Amino acid sequence: HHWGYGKHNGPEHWHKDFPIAKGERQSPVDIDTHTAKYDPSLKPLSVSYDQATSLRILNNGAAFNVEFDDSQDKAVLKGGPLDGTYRLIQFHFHWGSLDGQGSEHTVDKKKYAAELHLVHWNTKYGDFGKAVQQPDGLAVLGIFLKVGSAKPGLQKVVDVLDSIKTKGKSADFTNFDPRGLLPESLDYWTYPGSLTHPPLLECVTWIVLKEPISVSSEQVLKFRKLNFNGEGEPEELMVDNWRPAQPLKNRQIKASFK
Ligand SMILES: [Zn+2]
Repeated sequence: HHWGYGKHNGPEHWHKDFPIAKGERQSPVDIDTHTAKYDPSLKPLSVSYDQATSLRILNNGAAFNVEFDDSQDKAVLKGGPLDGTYRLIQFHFHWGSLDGQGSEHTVDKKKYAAELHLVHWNTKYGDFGKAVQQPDGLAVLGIFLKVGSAKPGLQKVVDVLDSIKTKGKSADFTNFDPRGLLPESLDYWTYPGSLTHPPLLECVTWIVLKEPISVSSEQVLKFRKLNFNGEGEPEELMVDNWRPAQPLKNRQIKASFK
């Protein structure tokens, strides 16, 4: 049937419906810290989220998305390896059934408990739909989550998950500040890649932060209570919604730090 993260419709099956799954710039990838090249020409990232306007949180059957108003340059990302302004449209997470797995990207083969993806689109293309059809259409900021101390700024998200337990459910989610999810340092790695879930388009400039944020065992546990299924259908817990690392092929990972 349609794609998912199960035994019969998982990542290993995606190529049948989406041939690009075996493409030349697929994500995620393993970041080998010793092979990454320090690039002195990489500018610091510029994250301007002070005017961000969150609108809703939704369970789309693959994860839960926090959507923002992207009709104006309210929350933008620029600098780094980017040319132009990229507007934040939504953020979501990828997590595992156990604390030892869950992230999509890995660092020297190390897996994290979860991975946060803040998705931005290049304003020169007018809208998200047009942007995904361009090689420099999207900029995704990836942040690793490790289990340890609780992250205060994440609790607002955790507490509303009960309201969107099943696929298709959404809830008003206003005044959420994404700055509360950022680590102290903005040092990063960057490489050209793709969406990590269908349609797997190769339109993403990945920016993966080196510093993970810590979340409590209790906070991640609540993520694991969500359902892939819709209301009224057999319960399938939403866990392990991550794609395994793909071949780097002819690509180089650059680092903003040495
Ligand atoms: Zn993602």
